[PDB]
Amino acid sequence: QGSLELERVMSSLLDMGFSNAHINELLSVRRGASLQQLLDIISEFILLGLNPEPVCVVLKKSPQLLKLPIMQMRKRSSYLQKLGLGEGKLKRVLYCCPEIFTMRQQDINDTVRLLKEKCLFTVQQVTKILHSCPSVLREDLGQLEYKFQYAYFRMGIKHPDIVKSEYLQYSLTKIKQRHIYLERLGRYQTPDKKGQTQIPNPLLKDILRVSEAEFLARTACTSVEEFQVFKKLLAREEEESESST
Amino acid sequence: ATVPRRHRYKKKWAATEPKFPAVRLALQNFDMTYSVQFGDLWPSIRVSLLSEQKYGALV
Amino acid sequence: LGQIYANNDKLSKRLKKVWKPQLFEREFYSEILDKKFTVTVTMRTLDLIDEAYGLDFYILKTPKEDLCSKFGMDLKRGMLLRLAR
Amino acid sequence: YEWGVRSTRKSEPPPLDRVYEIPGLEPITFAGKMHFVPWLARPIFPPWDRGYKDPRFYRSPPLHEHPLYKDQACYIFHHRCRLLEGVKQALWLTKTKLIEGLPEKVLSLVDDPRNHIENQDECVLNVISHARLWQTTEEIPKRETYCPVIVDNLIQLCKSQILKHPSLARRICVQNSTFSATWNRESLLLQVRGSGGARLSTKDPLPTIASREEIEATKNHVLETFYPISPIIDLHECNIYDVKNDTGFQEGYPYPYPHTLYLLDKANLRPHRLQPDQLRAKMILFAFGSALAQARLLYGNDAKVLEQPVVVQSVGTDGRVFHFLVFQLNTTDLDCNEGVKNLAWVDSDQLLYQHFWCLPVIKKRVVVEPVGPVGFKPETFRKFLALYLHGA
Amino acid sequence: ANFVSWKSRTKYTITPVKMRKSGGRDHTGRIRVHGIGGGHKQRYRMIDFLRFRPEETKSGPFEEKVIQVRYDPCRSADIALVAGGSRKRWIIATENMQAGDTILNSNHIGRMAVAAREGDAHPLGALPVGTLINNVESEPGRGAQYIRAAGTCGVLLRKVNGTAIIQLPSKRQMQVLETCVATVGRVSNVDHNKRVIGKAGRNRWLGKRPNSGRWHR
RNA sequence: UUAAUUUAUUAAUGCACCUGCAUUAAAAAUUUCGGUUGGGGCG
Ligand SMILES: [Mg+2]
Ligand SMILES: [Mg+2]
Ligand SMILES: [Mg+2]
Repeated sequence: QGSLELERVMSSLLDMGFSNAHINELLSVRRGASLQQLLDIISEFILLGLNPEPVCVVLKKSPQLLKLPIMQMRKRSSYLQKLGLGEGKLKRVLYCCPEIFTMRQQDINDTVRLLKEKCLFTVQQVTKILHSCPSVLREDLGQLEYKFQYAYFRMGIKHPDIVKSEYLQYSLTKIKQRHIYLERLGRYQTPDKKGQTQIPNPLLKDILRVSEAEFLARTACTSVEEFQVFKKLLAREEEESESST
Repeated sequence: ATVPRRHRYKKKWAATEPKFPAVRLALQNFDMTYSVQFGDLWPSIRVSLLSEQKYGALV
Repeated sequence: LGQIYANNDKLSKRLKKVWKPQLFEREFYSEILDKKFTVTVTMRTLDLIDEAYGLDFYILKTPKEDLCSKFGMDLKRGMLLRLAR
Repeated sequence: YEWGVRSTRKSEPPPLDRVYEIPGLEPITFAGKMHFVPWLARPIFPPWDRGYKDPRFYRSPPLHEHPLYKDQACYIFHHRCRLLEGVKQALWLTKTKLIEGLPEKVLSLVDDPRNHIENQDECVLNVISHARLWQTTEEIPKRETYCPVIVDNLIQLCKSQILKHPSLARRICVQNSTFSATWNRESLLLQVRGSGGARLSTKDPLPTIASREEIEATKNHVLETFYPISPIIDLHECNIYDVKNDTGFQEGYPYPYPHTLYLLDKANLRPHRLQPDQLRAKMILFAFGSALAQARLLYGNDAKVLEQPVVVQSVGTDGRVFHFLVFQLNTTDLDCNEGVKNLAWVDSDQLLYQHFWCLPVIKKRVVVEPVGPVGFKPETFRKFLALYLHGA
Repeated sequence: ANFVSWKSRTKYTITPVKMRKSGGRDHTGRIRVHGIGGGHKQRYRMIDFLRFRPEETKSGPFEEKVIQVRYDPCRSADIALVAGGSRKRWIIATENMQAGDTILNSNHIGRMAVAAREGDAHPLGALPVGTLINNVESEPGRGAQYIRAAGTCGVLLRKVNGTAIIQLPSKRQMQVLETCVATVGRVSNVDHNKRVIGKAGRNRWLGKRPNSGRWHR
């Protein structure tokens, strides 16, 4: 019965969409787990709009993902498909942070509730947030509401421009340095009760989207040494004000 | 309705004739005049004139 | 049916408050009436059975006010009239 | 999906008092004080049965304890059943064959010029104008009032050739008599219960039209089957029934034979009327029903093929359109779907007049349609004479 | 509490039953819903949404024909008379569903896909991998709750390991066991969204009432 | 209302529902709006 047990799973997986070797490449992954346990795992992935090619990318990265049991995973699958992450939108969630199916429900629910009500995003706006930046779920809850309202009040950019420009995937370490500096240059300026004073605010391509190597030539381009004091001057400004106030 | 926690002063800033503020009335009267005699050197000094002062020792 | 304060000190706003018992529904067996009952029961009644070492015991050991229930006091009539005859 | 919501269903009983769950004692209730008391125990009352029997408060037994709850389901036709497939459904459950148009012998009786009433074009127009314009005090009569007037006044015109034909005095037109007939088809039992108006009765048999070679010629014709409609649709399913054959009369009744059946659509509403496709289906069933009432009387309750067959015709109407049918009954072994079969000659959509303007129409002061019938067809009255003179 | 409802029949007939409209009120007489009340009178046709409802004695696959397809006042679709055997029904109609068309029911899951004609009722399991379904259940045996408005349809997408996810008109993929009966072929009244009602009186004939006059922020 | 005092009440979770204590919101409840220049070209 043990030899035939491999055959019927290989019969069902061949209809599912794998190859001869890629099924036999999954035999090195099953550490601890059984074969009946395996077939309920793989099906519940492919049922949520997964192709059989990206599914080995997450499982070879995360070999602990198979020990998750049967009944909690179907409740996890239903809550995420309520949120509209199914059919290929779950692929970018699974590769960058593989621990989604095992981490707890309430931290997903406290995150979506803070976005939907406290930040007043719409249902398609939360779904576009969750597809683009899945790093929002590993971030502390009080820090998430701060980085929205810093965009909402000090940066002033409205709801659709936060969601489209992938705003929530940058840290508060990075974003305080590149905002207050460009604010105090007289190159950025916050919008008014209606909007602005005289100058156009730059786009977030020129503010946030360039990396550390490409920052010094494209965004700053005034003096290389000039920002480095203000990297640490704002850091001391961060330290004393958090303790005293 | 979205309400702040800490950054309360940085919302609903008024335009010309702003009624309330004390310290940005010094700010808005520095934009025009120092843009004439300094050129593209007004951005360099404003970050220094709002961040922090370096002190010295008088032994 | 009583009243409280806000944050455990007198100088705050006064609020009303209803404390209710936690209601379990457990299944018991009466050795004297030989039927099982479906009964709304609390924590301290269950503890009052064990501290009396029996449920036929407890209905005959308490006066009226200690159980204070029309069904349980009918159980006191119903069980003890079984004993009377 | 269950029909009927909880708030409109029967209310559930209140949960029982816990006095009942102790077997030691008897409950203390308000059985003594003969009124409700909220602070006494809820009594159980015995099932109370009416000791006597009353006419205006009689309760029937349920439908498993009647004297005749036989397990085999019968299917009964009356004046209210409206068939789905129409004539094609009525053809199968009668086992009769459809021949379009009245036969040659019927239409030959009106061909002779002496067999015409005086002013056969004018006196019909006076019967139409009397019933639909001149009858009541009201301006316009509804269909529940002029429809019983047209045919029973047209009977009076067809009856006035009695001086010419003294055999016309052998007929009466009894109203409100109820016939019934039963037959079996492949398995199941089927019944007609003919409750209608104005059957016209003669004491002579009507002569057979189709020869026995024609009846032998009916073996080759197959009854046209239709599926997914079963041929039982829109008949009253009744599990409580008496298998009976009734001619509508007892023994020793003068005029024992029907001559023509005057069916009607007497409803004022078109949804409450019968369609012409459905009205001809009731023509098949009542004419077969009055004919099978005598096959079960004159020949007994045996399945055979009749040596001297019986023929009963019928006249159907709406008030504006007329339908004509002659039914020839010639077989009784109806359990088998093969062999010989009956034949009927029908007539579809045969209208007396197109429209009656009961009030003048005005279009810029000049009338375009005056009072009286519009589109009157005198040909239909010849056919309504030709059925009235058949066999006489 | 003098709101005994007109929903009181416990026995299915095809005949139009008189509907007692509410006007937005509930059983306490309070308004919960604003903007309905008045309109042309309507009668209710009890539409049978469990299309696989097995007849008496007989069971298994069995099969139906269409009598008439008339407009439903209490719906946004076009209902049809459908009679099988000695029972006649009220069902919702598909797009090319004329009077006298050939339709079928089944409850068998084959080892090969089943070709759909234009209007048949079948389980979701014995259907193509990308076919265009209609009225669907949610937990096998309930009836049709889901999509029936006018031309609203979805696709079966993928079927993995005894489960078929269907697609609602709103992109909200959901999990259905592959033995729920479902009508196949696009629902009638495909040009209901292209309707322009013209007057203000058309949606006061329909039953709707004007909105309030507070300017909200 | 972004005034003060509150969260009993509804809505969520915390150590299937219920119940007992907490957290975040929604709905609200209660109470007040000093004095001296009021038209000011807005301390
Ligand atoms: Mg409106
Ligand atoms: Mg408005
Ligand atoms: Mg004063």
